[PDB]
Amino acid sequence: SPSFEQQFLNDKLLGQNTLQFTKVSEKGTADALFAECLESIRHRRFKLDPDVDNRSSEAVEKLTQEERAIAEKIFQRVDPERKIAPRLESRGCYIDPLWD
Amino acid sequence: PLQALAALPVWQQGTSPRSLELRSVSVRLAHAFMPPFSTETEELWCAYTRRLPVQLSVDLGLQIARLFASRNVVLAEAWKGLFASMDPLLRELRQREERESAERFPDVVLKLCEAANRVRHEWTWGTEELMLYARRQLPALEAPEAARLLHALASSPSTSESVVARLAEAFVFLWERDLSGAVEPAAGLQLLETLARKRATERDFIRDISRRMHCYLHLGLLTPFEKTRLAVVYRQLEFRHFTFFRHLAEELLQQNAKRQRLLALGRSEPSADALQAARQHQRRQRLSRLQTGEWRWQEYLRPGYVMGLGLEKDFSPSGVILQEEILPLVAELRRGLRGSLPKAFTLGQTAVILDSMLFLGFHHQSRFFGPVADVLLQRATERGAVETLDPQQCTSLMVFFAETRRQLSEDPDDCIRRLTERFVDALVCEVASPAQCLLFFKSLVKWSATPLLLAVCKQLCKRVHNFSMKELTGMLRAIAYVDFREPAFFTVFVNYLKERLGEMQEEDIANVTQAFNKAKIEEPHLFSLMGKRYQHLQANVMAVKRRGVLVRR
Amino acid sequence: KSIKKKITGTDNVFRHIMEESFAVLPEDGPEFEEDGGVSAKQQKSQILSE
Amino acid sequence: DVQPLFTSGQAYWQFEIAKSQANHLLRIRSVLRRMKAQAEAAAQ
Amino acid sequence: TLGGHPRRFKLMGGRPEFHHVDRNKNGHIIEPTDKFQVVITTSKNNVHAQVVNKSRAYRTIFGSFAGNVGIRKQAQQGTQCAYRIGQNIARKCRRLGISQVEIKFRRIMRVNQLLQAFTAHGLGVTAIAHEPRLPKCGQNATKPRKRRRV
RNA sequence: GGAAGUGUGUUUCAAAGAAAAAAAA
Repeated sequence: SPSFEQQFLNDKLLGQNTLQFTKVSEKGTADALFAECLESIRHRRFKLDPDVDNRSSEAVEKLTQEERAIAEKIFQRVDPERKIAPRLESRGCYIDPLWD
Repeated sequence: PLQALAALPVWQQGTSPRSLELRSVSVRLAHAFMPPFSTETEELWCAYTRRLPVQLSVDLGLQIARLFASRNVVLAEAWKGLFASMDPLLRELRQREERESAERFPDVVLKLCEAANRVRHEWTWGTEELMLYARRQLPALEAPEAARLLHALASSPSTSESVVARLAEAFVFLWERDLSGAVEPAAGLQLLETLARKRATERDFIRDISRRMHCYLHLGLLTPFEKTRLAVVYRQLEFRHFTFFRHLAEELLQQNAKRQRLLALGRSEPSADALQAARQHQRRQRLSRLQTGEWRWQEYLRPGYVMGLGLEKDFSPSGVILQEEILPLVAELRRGLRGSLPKAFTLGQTAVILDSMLFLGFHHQSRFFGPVADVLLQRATERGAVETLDPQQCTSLMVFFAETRRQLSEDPDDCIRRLTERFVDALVCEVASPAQCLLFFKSLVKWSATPLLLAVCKQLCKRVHNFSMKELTGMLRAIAYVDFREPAFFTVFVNYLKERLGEMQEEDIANVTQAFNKAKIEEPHLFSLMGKRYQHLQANVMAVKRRGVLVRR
Repeated sequence: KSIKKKITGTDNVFRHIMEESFAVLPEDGPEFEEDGGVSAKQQKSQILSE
Repeated sequence: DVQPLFTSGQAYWQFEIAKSQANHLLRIRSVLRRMKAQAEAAAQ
Repeated sequence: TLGGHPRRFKLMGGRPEFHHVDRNKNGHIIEPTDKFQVVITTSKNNVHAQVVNKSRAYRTIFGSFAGNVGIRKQAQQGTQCAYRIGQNIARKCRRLGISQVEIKFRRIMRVNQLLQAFTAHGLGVTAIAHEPRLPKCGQNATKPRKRRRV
């Protein structure tokens, strides 16, 4: 059962950035056992999942160009020495782990 | 001569199974008896092929193609007729397979293209059909079939590099894990060769395959044939691996050291070249039992033979442990490091390996090249060794001498002359490719800077459409710098160059002007056209004095 | 490069350092870590398990 | 329907990026399951 | 009104084109692998254009000016003279076998005409360089000339 | 040293040049 990283993240663009969502635990630990149980249960529930859970909405412009310019200026003022970027690795600092 | 061709059962016109069986037996006996195609045997092959529009079978056509590949039948008419008579069978098979879904056609077409590549003949229709099949059904093929199709397409000389690279990228995306986890040396080597032949950028996959091959080499499960092929493919890739080539140099040095150790004493082992010559003699005897340099040419043209590596069957794994000292050269170990964050080479094989090292530039920035170069000089200057060599191995030796001009302790002028005679015999007998020939000639000119030539010139004059402006102009310069001074031989090519004005690069124009300024020959129109071409080509470069080149293109 | 405009006779100390490094880290080895630097280690410390 | 409130604009930037990625994955999953259903119906 | 330099025309030794130009050891004025640069020196009264082979240590091949093209006195100040000089340079480059050149100059006035003539007559330009060599020491390190009209 | 190239650490020219215009080939 190849995972998403096994399947698609070997491409250049897809493989460039790959965030980590869960801590890696060595085999033989309570965390590993619980992760295995959760993965099995989630796969079985994915099998017994309904259609409504995969509903998607059309993509639209999140911001206007002028609003994007304003946001860029404000982010630059927030960090005037560094470049503005979505530092998804440093994400935990800005968004609490429980609300990721 | 001519008795076998007169007596063979060739006179029977019909579609009968008896006729087909008699044709199959006739071609079997042709394979057994007829000599390789060359200067000496030309009329025989012409007449045989002309006699052989015509009704054939799949097996018969495959046998004909294999025989032509083995015997180097490069005559255009023979292939023209063979494809003209094959078109009906292939079309019928294609329609049959199409209707069934709505031998095998792709397999037959691939085999024909392989034969055409072997004889260096181009089959545009077959190559295009294979390209369409690849673009249409690449995901369908399993890993080995896809690898074979990609290798054939890359070996083809007209397939577009961009398209081949995109197909290789898709293949890697599909089967990077299984191959990189468990791939045999032969499959990995073929993958590396197909990547190199079209310059596909697969850095990570190439590195992983190289790591697995190096694990094989460390374990000692690799033959000299495979090691030389690895060196050649790394040279093609410009893969400047340091530890691998240091390991090869150390292997050569220790082999020579043991050779001398046992030669000093009363008991010594036979030489690898001696064993190869004995095996070649045994194969010649086997052929005679079944029935100038025909007995060597057949051995070189045997199906399992590779130009710079001899015959793949003779060579076997080097040994579990070959270096007593710790070798200069696995996935679990890679994972651990990431987590922790801390049986013998031939003379020609040695020549090819050192040619690869010279191309990669080890001779300058290395400490393990000088001793091996001295060893190669010692083994090459000996009489007899140069005579039994391939055109590509001779080119490698010539390159080695030319590059290590100064480093040579002695002056092997006799060895160089004998090598040149051997290579010229190969060239006039058509076993030498223009790519291997231009390198040899340029290397000889470089070595000399600081009859045989007539035969070379006549071969060049008769075979003009086999190579590109690169080789044409480079050889035109090499002959003039060797010293030819033939107004006719030089003025012949003026019109050919005028016609192929377009395909001339800066290197090409440089070679042409060098040749025609060394030969003291005047051609105002040629020079004017070449000058305009050079101006146009350089129009997309700007440079300033004392500041180098600023913007290119 | 021109012989009258380049630098010759200098030691390839960087190449020697690379060659000696090959000993501690095999040349046929990983080029990066599981966590690629300060940012990756921050992510590792700031991601929860299950 | 109700989304959280953060103290910095970085958080909203990353939240929007995550939302877009999740929606694209949802579209892919829906298309895959529709193809699954079509294949099952054709087989039966 | 010969449209050329009267004295060069009169003393032309049998009229072999490029008879007086020194040639390489190979007997060629131009090698098939040579690049060419046109240096233009413009002024109020005249424009001097020199074609130079860069490969032969930036060696002048031939040149032209108002007198060479057959323009005398006040007529040398107009744009017609500059365009005529450009046309002459382009035509002689075509005759020799020069197609692509690099332009260089110090004063930019009266250079547009030469560039336009080159483009019209097919003398391609691969690059342009303005080398004014401005003073980097002062303004009156050497007292310049007196201003006209007091 | 000038100008370039890429089987290389390669080649070529070389210690001032320039003596109508416009064409043919």
